[PDB]
Amino acid sequence: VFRRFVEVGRVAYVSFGPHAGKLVAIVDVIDQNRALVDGPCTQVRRQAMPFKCMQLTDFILKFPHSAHQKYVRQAWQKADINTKWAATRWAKKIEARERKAKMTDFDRFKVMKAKKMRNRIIKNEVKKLQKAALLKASP
Amino acid sequence: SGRLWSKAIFAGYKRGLRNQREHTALLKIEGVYARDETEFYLGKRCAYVYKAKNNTVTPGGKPNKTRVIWGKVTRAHGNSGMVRAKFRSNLPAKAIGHRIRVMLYPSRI
Amino acid sequence: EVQVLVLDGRGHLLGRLAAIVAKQVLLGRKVVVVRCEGINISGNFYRNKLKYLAFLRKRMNTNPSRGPYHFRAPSRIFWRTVRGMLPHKTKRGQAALDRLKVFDGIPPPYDKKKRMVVPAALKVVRLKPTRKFAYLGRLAHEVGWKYQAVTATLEEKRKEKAKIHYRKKKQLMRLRKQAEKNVEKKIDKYTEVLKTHGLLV
Amino acid sequence: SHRKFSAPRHGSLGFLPRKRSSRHRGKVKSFPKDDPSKPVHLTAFLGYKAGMTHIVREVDRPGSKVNKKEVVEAVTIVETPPMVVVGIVGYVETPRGLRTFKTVFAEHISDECKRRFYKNWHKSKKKAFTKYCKKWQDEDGKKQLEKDFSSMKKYCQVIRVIAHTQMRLLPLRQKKAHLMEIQVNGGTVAEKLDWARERLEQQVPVNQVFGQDEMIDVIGVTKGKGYKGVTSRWHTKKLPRKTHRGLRKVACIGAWHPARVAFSVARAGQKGYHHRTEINKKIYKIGQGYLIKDGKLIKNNASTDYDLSDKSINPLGGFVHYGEVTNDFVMLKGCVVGTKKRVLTLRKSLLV
Amino acid sequence: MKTILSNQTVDIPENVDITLKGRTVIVKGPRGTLRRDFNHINVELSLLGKKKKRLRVDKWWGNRKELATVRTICSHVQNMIKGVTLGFRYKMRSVYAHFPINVVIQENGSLVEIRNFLGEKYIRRVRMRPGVACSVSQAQKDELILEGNDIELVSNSAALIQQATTVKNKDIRKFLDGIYVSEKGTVQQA
RNA sequence: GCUGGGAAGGCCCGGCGGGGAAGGUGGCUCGGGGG
RNA sequence: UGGGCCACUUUUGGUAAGCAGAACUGGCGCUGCGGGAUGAACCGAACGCCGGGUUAAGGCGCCCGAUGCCGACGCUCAUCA
RNA sequence: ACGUCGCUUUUUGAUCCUUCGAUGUCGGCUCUUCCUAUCAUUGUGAAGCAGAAUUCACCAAGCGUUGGAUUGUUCACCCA
RNA sequence: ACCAUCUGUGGGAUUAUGACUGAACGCCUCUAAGUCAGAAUCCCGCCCAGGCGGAACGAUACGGCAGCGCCGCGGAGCCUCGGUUGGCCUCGGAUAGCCGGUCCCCCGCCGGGGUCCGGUGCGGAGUGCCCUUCGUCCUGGGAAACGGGGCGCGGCCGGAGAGGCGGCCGCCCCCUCGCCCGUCACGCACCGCACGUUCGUGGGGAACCUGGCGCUAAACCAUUCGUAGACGACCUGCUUC
Ligand SMILES: [K+]
Ligand SMILES: [K+]
Ligand SMILES: [K+]
Ligand SMILES: [K+]
Ligand SMILES: [K+]
Ligand SMILES: [K+]
Ligand SMILES: [K+]
Ligand SMILES: [K+]
Ligand SMILES: [K+]
Ligand SMILES: [Mg+2]
Ligand SMILES: [Mg+2]
Ligand SMILES: [Mg+2]
Ligand SMILES: [Mg+2]
Ligand SMILES: [Mg+2]
Ligand SMILES: [Mg+2]
Ligand SMILES: [Mg+2]
Ligand SMILES: [Mg+2]
Ligand SMILES: [Mg+2]
Ligand SMILES: [Mg+2]
Ligand SMILES: [Mg+2]
Ligand SMILES: [Mg+2]
Ligand SMILES: [Mg+2]
Ligand SMILES: [Mg+2]
Ligand SMILES: [Mg+2]
Ligand SMILES: [Mg+2]
Ligand SMILES: [Mg+2]
Ligand SMILES: [Mg+2]
Ligand SMILES: [Mg+2]
Ligand SMILES: [Mg+2]
Ligand SMILES: [Mg+2]
Ligand SMILES: [Mg+2]
Ligand SMILES: [Mg+2]
Repeated sequence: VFRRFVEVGRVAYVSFGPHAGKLVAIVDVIDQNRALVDGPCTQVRRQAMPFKCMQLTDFILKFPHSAHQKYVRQAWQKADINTKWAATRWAKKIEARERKAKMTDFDRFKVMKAKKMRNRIIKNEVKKLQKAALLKASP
Repeated sequence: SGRLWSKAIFAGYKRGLRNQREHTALLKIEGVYARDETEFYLGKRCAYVYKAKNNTVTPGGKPNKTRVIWGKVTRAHGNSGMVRAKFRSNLPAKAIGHRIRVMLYPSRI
Repeated sequence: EVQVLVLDGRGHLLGRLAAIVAKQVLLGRKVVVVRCEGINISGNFYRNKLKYLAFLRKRMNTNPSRGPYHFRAPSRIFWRTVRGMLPHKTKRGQAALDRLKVFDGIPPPYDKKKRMVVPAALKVVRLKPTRKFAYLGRLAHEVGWKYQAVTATLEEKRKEKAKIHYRKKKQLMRLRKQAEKNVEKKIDKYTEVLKTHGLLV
Repeated sequence: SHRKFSAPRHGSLGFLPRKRSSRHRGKVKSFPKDDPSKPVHLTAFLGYKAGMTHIVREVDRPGSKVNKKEVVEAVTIVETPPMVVVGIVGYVETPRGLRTFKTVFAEHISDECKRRFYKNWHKSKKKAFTKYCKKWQDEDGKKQLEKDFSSMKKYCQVIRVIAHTQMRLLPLRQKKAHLMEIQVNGGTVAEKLDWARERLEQQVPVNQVFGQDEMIDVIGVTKGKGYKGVTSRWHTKKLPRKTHRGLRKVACIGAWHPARVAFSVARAGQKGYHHRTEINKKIYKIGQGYLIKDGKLIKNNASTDYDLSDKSINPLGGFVHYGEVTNDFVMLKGCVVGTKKRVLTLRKSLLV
Repeated sequence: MKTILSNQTVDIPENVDITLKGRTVIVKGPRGTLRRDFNHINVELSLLGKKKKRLRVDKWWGNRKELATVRTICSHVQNMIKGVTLGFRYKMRSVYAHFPINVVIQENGSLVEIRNFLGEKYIRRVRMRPGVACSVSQAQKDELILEGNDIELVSNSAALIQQATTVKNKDIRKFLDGIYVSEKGTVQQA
């Protein structure tokens, strides 16, 4: 059933806390509740971190457990996570959620205008498809 | 052409369990459910708008049955987005669980 | 809010849901709870049945017709639980209690309306998966409730009619997605505006 | 301290509101459980307590001292002229109980039935159901009537027929008929509506409801006794003759605590005119009632195949405080609640 | 202490296949189909091999009480494989001192009639569970053969017969009469 | 500002090295798989 | 005024006592207020009439002000928790 | 057994907090309800339980637990 | 009047206990997960009462000006009660899993399964969606033109758990408008200021005028009955064959 696992090299996304919104790599695990955590290319220095604020991604790096930050950074940079992360639907929903929050009053007005026209054109075509599909005369 | 005020609820007076201080009221503002989000509403004018039987003069309008007790948000109450408000006259107890409008007038933004 | 809050009682813990509903009605909000037979109580069933049987024992020795009234319907059981969390002997509390409407099953006014959920009172998040719980409908049935079978048949009828609505809703959505593909040239101008501002990823 | 010697309590607490019945007829309160496998039939009937007599029969009970032995047995005669069906009621099962869905009344409601709808038939102008009977003739009304039957057929779970007795066949002073909802059991809802529809305005004799030597339940109101003391109402022990302020009392009506008089203590009040249902009353005979084919035939009422005498069930000089029994009658074993000419409800046994 | 992983694997034979729908194991052997859900246990079920058909049960972060359920599921699954491949056969002997216990098997082996248990006139009517067939053996004089696919149902059907023939108000050590499960075994003997 | 004139840590593949190992990499051995 | 009573601790008689008798300090009596649901004596704190701020002891599911913290680590299932 | 830990308030003491401008003081009679530490009955387990009988224990207070002689008696004792 | 006679009832979850399967503890085990049987106990049924609790149905006020119902938002107004300040018209649910889509198979043209393809910190997302209000006048480009709006009529269908609601046609009568981007100017621009902005033609009570369609009754007292009864109350009768 399970597809994403806590393991050495597993890249996790920080949901809350001082490092919320960052990507980190799991270097080691301690006492079932915390893990040795290091994001050298995402500005998170090595430190303990509860598993509760983590959300596992699909990226797994290859380095030995408790390896130095240099080797984690080399593994992170080779097959770079930063560009791969930005291309996922997960990240671009985070980005879309961010730009919607920063939308100003003028942008809200222009979105209201664009949404109005888009919905009327779409909902026109829905009626046309409905009316077309209504012509069913067959035994 | 618009609501122009935030919806708030007069939950009750500032109180201990067995002592009630009626001069100040605790308001629950809609959508504000944490203390860190109450900063916007501090100092904002709040109004308890109600209707009575006899007509009263309306500023810039014909007399009608609408009355109002004005106030303002003073500070945050608790950790969950409650605010304390002072009104020119202590809010009647019949208004508990009813509408208080927050005006946005004294804007700091 | 000024509209009625319709809460689905299935999967919700009795006391946890009652605490939320009690503060809502004290804040002037109208709350409707449906499917009170689907409400859960933590602890194995036998234990929770003993608690109600102990409640049944509390009666006025001199005149039971005046004593505690033991309601056997799940909706009235939940209603009494909320009443224990309201100042029901004051006018403010009686006004709040009159803002609560409780139902077994989902009656015709609310069967066609969307029903809310309170995560803080849900069994899946509030209760450990290895713990035992009891269904309010079963507890009510075995302590005096008489309408478990008819409510089940009517709930099964309602579910069949809801499936038809969902298939029409899904068919409509499929047609809308096809429409978006059909009119894409005359829509990309407004699609781009939505995307720049976080709507329509 | 504990009472010195044990003794069972006087009277039952299952009949506690020892009050006058709110009704005079005696309602069924529980019809036999319906199973669609059985044929469509009626479950209840109304009769009138004519009087009592006794019979001689032969007991066929093996292993008994009375096997192949004559016995005499008190029987009650309940005059049962045929019902007239004048309506149909539909019920729908709800999580709040059964609620009445729709009622359809037949055309041509008899005057004796229409008297039930009035408190002063003398000063009345007999307008009841005058505008309702017209919808049985016009086209809008008939279409609306067909919709009502169709809605009953698709939404109702149990149906009942409103049937009334025939006063003018009785020897009583009362001309106001008695109406009862009689449940229809045994079949699909469509089948029991078709059965009920074709019995509208018709007569249902007691033969079609009950049969020979079957056990039925009798529902009625007991004889009134007025306001009575504890000695008669609860059959408590009479106090010794030396008692100062009265001996027909209960000496202690409670202890110091709970500091109130409890509901279980015997206290003076109404006795009689209580609603009661007695189960397991055997039907010893269903009498044919008087007939005229060429001459007055009265034999069948009280003639037995051993007796062969041209005599009616009516005693010599008539049933005391009732009159003469002319219609159908049911001969029940034993005694039955109520005074003479008291309306009784006969219901099919709920038991197997 | 919470153990990270407690796992155990059962080996599925070739003539029987196992299909998983969540924690619902469907076993489709030559003798029929056995289906049973385990949604009351929070475990992970996986079909491993396409060649040898391994089924692995895993519990993650389990306490002592819920590590005990790992082998319970495996044992239950192994009985499903055993039931649909060989079946379950329970042999019961009717022991008596004086009154012989007359057993009559009614429709399709689903009803059992016990007549003369301890010489009393009451007739014991024990209904077999669905999928369980009772019969009178032709090998020994006083045997009952209970055959079926589910060990739960076959054994509970046998317990129903055994508990029906219970001596009461007497010394059970002296009045040993009754019908008792003699051996528990399979059909087809493989 | 002080501290162990902070402790760790980052970069300089830290370079000349030495030693230790194991929650043992590669390799090798044994046992189970995909062409 | 010359009837006292209560609490920590020490302490005598008594099986013990919301019993009887002493020592020491404080209290109630003479004292309201916050908390202990409730309560002479406990905990906090002693009081003119008020506004603002902050606390004590005690609390922050709902009654009922305050956790509506993405609180931390464990322990515990009770058919009289 | 020697020891030792409890529970109860249906005994009797101990105390004297309430009542001395008054809470009618024994027993019986009558009547209701409650408890269980179960005599009987229902369902069970155990035996030095062959059967019959009896004893120990469990769930258990739904139901019942009587007529009399002597005594004011509560108690007691006997008859059935 | 046990001093005569008649009648007195079914089910469910389960207790004790005895078991099944089965680990823990490669054995065993009634227990841990999961199951079985199980009683004067418990709950309900049967039975008694029937809520400041509902339902269905009937009849609903004159022979004279006399009361009432429905239809009209029909109008002019009074007295009184105030709340509120966009909507969401619905799968079932699982949580050691879900959601969507598609070809073959089976069910009488859609569902139901088996592949296969996607999504899953839910984006076919309630952290969501829909509607979005300054109004008009010149005036072009796009959207549409298979359009809109008629308390216009008429017909039909679906909804019963409290349906008090929703939908679809036919005919008719009007706008080429209304939606987006532009051109073009105007409107009390009331000279900084609050109760503004909606639901709303709100609820309730008397009363006037205005048209159409309709209705012409009961209850109580008094009298009587005695199936009833302290009194109330209750069961009854009172010009037709
Ligand atoms: K207003
Ligand atoms: K006594
Ligand atoms: K002095
Ligand atoms: K002195
Ligand atoms: K004592
Ligand atoms: K005393
Ligand atoms: K005294
Ligand atoms: K005596
Ligand atoms: K005596
Ligand atoms: Mg006794
Ligand atoms: Mg005297
Ligand atoms: Mg084994
Ligand atoms: Mg014996
Ligand atoms: Mg003195
Ligand atoms: Mg002194
Ligand atoms: Mg002292
Ligand atoms: Mg003293
Ligand atoms: Mg003094
Ligand atoms: Mg002093
Ligand atoms: Mg003080
Ligand atoms: Mg205090
Ligand atoms: Mg306390
Ligand atoms: Mg202050
Ligand atoms: Mg508190
Ligand atoms: Mg609060
Ligand atoms: Mg006194
Ligand atoms: Mg006195
Ligand atoms: Mg007194
Ligand atoms: Mg006991
Ligand atoms: Mg008698
Ligand atoms: Mg057991
Ligand atoms: Mg069972």
